[PDB]
Amino acid sequence: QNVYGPGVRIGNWNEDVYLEEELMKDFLEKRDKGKLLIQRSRRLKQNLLRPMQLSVTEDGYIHYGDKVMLVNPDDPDTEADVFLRGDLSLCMTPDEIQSHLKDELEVPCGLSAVQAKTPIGRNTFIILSVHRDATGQVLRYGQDFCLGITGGFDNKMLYLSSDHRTLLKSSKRSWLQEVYLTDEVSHVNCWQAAFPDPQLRLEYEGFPVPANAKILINHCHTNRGLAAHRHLFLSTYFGKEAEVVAHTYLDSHRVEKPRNHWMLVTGNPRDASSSML
Amino acid sequence: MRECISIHVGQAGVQIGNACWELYCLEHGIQPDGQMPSDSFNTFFSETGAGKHVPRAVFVDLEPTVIDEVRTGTYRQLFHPEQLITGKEDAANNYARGHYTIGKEIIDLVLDRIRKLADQCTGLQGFLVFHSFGGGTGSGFTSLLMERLSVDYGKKSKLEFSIYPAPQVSTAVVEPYNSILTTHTTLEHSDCAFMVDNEAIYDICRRNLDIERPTYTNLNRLIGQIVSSITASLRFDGALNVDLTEFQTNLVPYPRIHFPLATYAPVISAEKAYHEQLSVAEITNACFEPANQMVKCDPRHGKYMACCLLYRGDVVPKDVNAAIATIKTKRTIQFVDWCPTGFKVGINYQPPTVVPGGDLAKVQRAVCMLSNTTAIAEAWARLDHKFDLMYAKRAFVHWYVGEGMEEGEFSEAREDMAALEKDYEEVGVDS
Amino acid sequence: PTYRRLGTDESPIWTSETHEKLSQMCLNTEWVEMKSKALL
Amino acid sequence: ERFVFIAEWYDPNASLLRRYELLFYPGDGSVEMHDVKNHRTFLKRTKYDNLHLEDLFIGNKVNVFSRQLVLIDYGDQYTARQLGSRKEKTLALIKPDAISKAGEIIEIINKAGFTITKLKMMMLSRKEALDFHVDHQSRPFFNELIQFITTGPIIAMEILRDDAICEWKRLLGPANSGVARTDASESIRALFGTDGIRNAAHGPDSFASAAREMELFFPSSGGCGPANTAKFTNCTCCIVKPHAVSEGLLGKILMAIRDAGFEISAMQMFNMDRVNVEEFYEVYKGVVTEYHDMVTEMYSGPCVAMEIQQNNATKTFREFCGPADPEIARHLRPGTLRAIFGKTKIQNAVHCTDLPEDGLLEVQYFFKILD
Amino acid sequence: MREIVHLQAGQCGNQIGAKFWEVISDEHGIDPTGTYHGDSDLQLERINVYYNEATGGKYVPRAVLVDLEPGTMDSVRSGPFGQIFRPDNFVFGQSGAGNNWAKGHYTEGAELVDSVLDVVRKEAESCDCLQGFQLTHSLGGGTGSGMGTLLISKIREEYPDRIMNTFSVVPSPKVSDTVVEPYNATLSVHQLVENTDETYCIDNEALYDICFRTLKLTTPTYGDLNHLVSATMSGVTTCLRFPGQLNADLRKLAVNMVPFPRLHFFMPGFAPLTSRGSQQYRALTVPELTQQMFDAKNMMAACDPRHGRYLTVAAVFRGRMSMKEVDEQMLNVQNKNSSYFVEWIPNNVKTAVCDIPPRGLKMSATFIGNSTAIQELFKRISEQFTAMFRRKAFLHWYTGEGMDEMEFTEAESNMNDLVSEYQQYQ
Amino acid sequence: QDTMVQELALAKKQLLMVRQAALHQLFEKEHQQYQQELNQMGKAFYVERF
Ligand SMILES: Nc1nc2c(ncn2[C@@H]2O[C@H](COP(=O)(O)OP(=O)(O)OP(=O)(O)O)[C@@H](O)[C@H]2O)c(=O)[nH]1
Ligand SMILES: Nc1nc2c(ncn2[C@@H]2O[C@H](COP(=O)(O)OP(=O)(O)O)[C@@H](O)[C@H]2O)c(=O)[nH]1
Ligand SMILES: [Mg+2]
Repeated sequence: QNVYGPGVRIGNWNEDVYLEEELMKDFLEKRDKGKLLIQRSRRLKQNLLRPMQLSVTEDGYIHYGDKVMLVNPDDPDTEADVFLRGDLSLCMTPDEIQSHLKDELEVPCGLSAVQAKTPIGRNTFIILSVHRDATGQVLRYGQDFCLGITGGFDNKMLYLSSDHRTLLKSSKRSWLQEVYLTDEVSHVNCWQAAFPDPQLRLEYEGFPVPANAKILINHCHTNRGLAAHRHLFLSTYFGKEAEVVAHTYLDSHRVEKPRNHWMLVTGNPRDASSSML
Repeated sequence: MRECISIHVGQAGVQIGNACWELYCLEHGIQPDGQMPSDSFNTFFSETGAGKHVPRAVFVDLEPTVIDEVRTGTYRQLFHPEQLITGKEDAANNYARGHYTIGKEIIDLVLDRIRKLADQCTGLQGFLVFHSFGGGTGSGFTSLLMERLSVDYGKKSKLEFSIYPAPQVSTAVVEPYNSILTTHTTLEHSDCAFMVDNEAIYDICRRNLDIERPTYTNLNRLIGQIVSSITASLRFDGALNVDLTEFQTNLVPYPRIHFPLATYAPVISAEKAYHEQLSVAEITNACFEPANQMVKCDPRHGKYMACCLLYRGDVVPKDVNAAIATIKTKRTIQFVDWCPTGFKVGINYQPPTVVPGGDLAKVQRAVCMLSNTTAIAEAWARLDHKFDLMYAKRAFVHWYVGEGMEEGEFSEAREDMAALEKDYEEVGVDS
Repeated sequence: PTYRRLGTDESPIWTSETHEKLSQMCLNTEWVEMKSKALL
Repeated sequence: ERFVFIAEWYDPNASLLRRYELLFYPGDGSVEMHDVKNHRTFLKRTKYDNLHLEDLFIGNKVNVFSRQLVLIDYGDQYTARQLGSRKEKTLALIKPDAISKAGEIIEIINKAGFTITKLKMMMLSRKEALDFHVDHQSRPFFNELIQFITTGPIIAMEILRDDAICEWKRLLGPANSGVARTDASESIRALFGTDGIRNAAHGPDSFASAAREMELFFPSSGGCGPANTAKFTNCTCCIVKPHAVSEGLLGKILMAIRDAGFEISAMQMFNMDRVNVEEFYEVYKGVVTEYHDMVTEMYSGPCVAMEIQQNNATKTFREFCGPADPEIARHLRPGTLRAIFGKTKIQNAVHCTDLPEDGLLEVQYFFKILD
Repeated sequence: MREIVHLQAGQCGNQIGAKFWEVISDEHGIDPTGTYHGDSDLQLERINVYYNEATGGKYVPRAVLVDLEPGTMDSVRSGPFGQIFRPDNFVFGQSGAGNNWAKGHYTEGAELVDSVLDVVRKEAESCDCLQGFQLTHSLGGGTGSGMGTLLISKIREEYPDRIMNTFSVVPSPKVSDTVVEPYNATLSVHQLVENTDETYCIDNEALYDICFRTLKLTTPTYGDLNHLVSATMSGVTTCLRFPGQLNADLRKLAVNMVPFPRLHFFMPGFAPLTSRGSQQYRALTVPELTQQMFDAKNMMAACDPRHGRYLTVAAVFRGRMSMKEVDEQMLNVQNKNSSYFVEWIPNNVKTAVCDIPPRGLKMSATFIGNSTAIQELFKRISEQFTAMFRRKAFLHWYTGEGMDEMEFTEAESNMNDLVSEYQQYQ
Repeated sequence: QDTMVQELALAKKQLLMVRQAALHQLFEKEHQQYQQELNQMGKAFYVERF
């Protein structure tokens, strides 16, 4: 009736020792053929979390080709009961099943919001022209530009994209229009920046966008603004992130809600790692 | 998703529900505030849009003396304001006050709260009623609540957690009248009735648990541990899960017999489990000993009918089957001849959790044994003898007759339990 | 040492059983497992 | 005469914190123990040789019969009056300008008698550095001072002695280097100082200030303090043993390492548990003659862990340490650390990693996982 | 929530109520000014039971004070705790009762009850849910036995459902302080047995016996005798106002103690008593409370329980305590003293538990006891009443004011039937 | 998670075997070197045969 464990020469011990030896053999042959799960997912997180530098604006104007970050501001929201606080940032996010299984990044990758202020490999965006070969030119209100993210990979460039909703392709939680990342070049990658004030929108159309200011991002093929939801959370391998959709929110005065506001955050001149905020 | 409604009635019900919902909160990691620091909780904790969980229990009492302690103590923010129902005047240890005059005015509010809580239950398993025989509220109000619940809700399961009078000591004088008059009523409108007392838990906590000076909290924590081990199959995952319907079906052969006995193993302190080996054989031969049952009656006098074992923790079915075979080989346990297969088994993975400042040690495996026996007729015969020896001289009868009932209810309540005694010997006769 | 009280005027008494038991249950000497830090 | 201390032990077999009363009679060096919650005797009046009166202070882990006891408070007013009024506490801070000069400072401290309880090498970032500089908000030279703090690594030490504040201020002397040189001769600042801004040392002046500095550097609440300066590349591990620390040759070990030319990028103080000692020495289990004696010498007292950055100036650090046996070292390689600071084979006062391939795991067990 | 309306009449009832309203002013931490000076928060949760809220945070008692003579109001209003009682709650006449039951029940108490009934009915409807009534008077006097038992009939015909409780000062043979006192004691017993649910008979000789051997007082004045009585009323309603483990209000006690409607005569006891030099040595423990509680010299009535048989026994515990020691101590005294209890009612003992002990103390227990041996007390009155009635002594103070002699011939008949009623169940 | 714990435990076991196997050879080689260096001066390591 007595049991002693894995050291004592009592009862049936030899068969247990043979189980340990065959498990060692199976581990060794899996090591030799390289099917171990510990060897797979090292490089992807390293390239996603490697630090990056940001651009410095001489005149405070958003220029083409500069390295910027997308930051949603902090604003107290009455309509939400449980919601995140502080300034959010837009970051790429693969699915956790894909992160476990495939070492290579897959298309499309989701978008989310993380409370992070330092630039990392997940959230450094380059503002690019739609007809290309344009560098050092002022980005103006009501124009076309693309937000290319390398993701820590020099080989591939990915564009923010969002198409018209169907009965099969929608967001995970809100079931609204959703935004993803695909490498294909089309018109669904072009985004448009506008002034928040509706009365001064048409007057400020065509002026250079200043850095670190509140602007709205609108897709040209939809005119649904990029928005971040705080009362619905996405649980991923990186933790708890906020949902990002493409929808226009208007109050009773028909002005845009603080969900739609965004800043193109640039870097500090003294320290490249620290941002302007 | 599967969920049950807890109804605690009386001072015993409230002071058991305190130490029971404490264990539920600690098992699911629910703070006394009401928020989980971070779906198995949905069996007892209903969600809210703010991430706040509220229980599916109803506390009822005709005096606010203990409900105000609930509303004032550590768990004030957790329970609903309307899930704790109070009256102004107590039943004063009277079945007539509990059933006809004082217990008739708040039954509408209690039924409304039961209906409101049952409407949000997507799939309801049944009701568990925690009460005491020896109290006026816990007899009369529970009887009328059982009647109205059986009229309204048709075929839901009804399980009883009933505090029965101890054979030697008790806390009242008119508890034979109360016990007779409520056991006459609750026979037809109940499905199963787990029975406990106080002297058996006193003896257990003295001999096994090594404190010479116990308390109602020490009793109530063991009762809550037993209830949690009963509902652990619905709450968590295991090899073989039991249900309320399953051990309602698997424990009672006849509609007039719904009286098991509850036993729990192991009960031990933190000092002694450090040294004693806790094996499946020892925790299953702990239950079958007469010194470890929580009803002061000896099963060597009677014959078993059915048994249901619930195992939790690092347990293996091979050793479970070997221990059950050893139990079947051992002779001093007798069984009725018409039940050749007497055992039910349920398996759960999670080992039991202990409370800070607690008394039981942190164990790896545990077992709860619910066994139908014929050796409750002995205690019922003693209570019937006490009832006759009181009723011969017409003592304490004017209190009952001046508040609503007539005098024939006593005669009917004795005659029906005499018939149930006759049915006990008829079932116990070998074929 | 007419008496004005039937004792020696102690005051440790102002607490209740249920509240005091639940208070010790909420706050006591915290025991948690301290897992040994492995090499790998 | 007896001294009573309540002690806490974590029971690994059941995971409970258990409080006992440990009673020490210093006339014969005898220990007795009783149980608090059970009110019964736990251990007879037994003459235990390893435990001394110098090891009895709050925050110390003493190994009584293979149990680690952490003394939490004074037992009664008698031991409070006898010990707490005498033993006092202060904080020693070594500035980045004298990191290479730290060995002489520690050695002069050990002559002065200040018992080191916790030692750490750390780098302050801007937030905790500004929290450090709160009293200096009058801005004499605030930006230069905060830059001087944030450039290099600092050393934080806890030192116990009677009249600790007064004696440490006497050793430090005036803050200005030239003023200290004129006023005194043997001051630490005067001996190893450059100017007023770089005084090479610091210390609190009042009890509340010392408590605030304690809560700033070493959080007793449970929060993580400032990190170390472990680089985790091209380095090996070294251990200064409890007997060497208690004897007071730590400063001589640091000076000998500096004279050899090896660079110590990080170092700190541990008071390790026997489970960690066995997990560390399971590789030596069964391959050396004396395993249990090395384990006991490792967990008997406080350990000092160092990351030695191999500059390959002369040879390997193992070759500098020399043979394991002190007599073999004294007869073959008389210039080695074990030949200088070793008395028997069990206690050699310096431990060095034997396998060159294990340097990364050796540093990462101490300064990454145990950090 | 459950408000207790205290009543007192006569000279003795006024002086007991002056001491009773002192100890629960101490227990609830109420100063003689009228405000609250306490430290805990358990004192204020149930304070409307005994005290009425007013403006400025002033609490006043829900008590009335009645006597036909204004002599005893002056000592009450000028006592240590005299400023708390409301001035409108003193009802006084100008002519004293003078140890005659007829003056208190037919002539001088005839018009005084109309002013009291205005005061009582105002405080009766002020309660949200009235628990019942409580009274303290003297049988050997004129006002307490005269008007007090006249009010008992008049309150009972108004609110029949509410419980009535009585704390009586029954006479004494050797400590007799009145000549004509068997008349006033006999004629009030008839007015008690019909309109009362609980009667606590307190006698004057047993209190002098307790303070001599147990508290060892040299000069046991009335302030010492009233205080042991004053501790009893606090210990019986202790669960109506404080949290506990097993509550027992006034209706809970009457259900267990009273099997038959005429068996409502108790005899009380208070468990923890010891002198100042014996306080620091005797360890106050639950076995020590149990042993002292059942003693014959411990009781507050002039009856020996060894000559009778207990019908039902109640015990209300106070303080922090376990219950296993309580359950086996009540069981051990029931097993060993099997001849001291009746055999037709099993489980003669009722137990109740509270949390808060009395102030200055750590554990306490109040004994309420229904015993057959109360008829020994009533036989001494009845044998004295016949010796006076056979010679028609002192009757011209009674039949000369408007009273028939039939009330004398009938009150001996009811008292004779009750003492023969206890004797059957012995 | 548990699979990763199992694989890490097996890897630690194999690392312990490899480290012991190397440390044996290192200790024996250094013992031989010390024996030769002692015999150079004229003293020898002590081993008893009684
Ligand atoms: N095991 C256990 N039994 C209890 C507890 N509290 C009360 N009881 C039982 O309850 C009985 C007394 O009845 P109560 O529950 O206090 O009162 P009640 O049932 O509401 O009846 P009334 O007071 O007339 O309204 C005692 O005899 C105890 O056996 C408890 O906390 N644990
Ligand atoms: N124990 C006690 N007895 C008292 C007190 N005051 C009066 N008595 C007794 O009451 C008896 C006299 O009662 P009496 O004043 O005539 O009653 P009344 O006429 O109704 O006011 C005396 O025999 C006293 O012993 C008191 O404060 N305590
Ligand atoms: Mg009740």
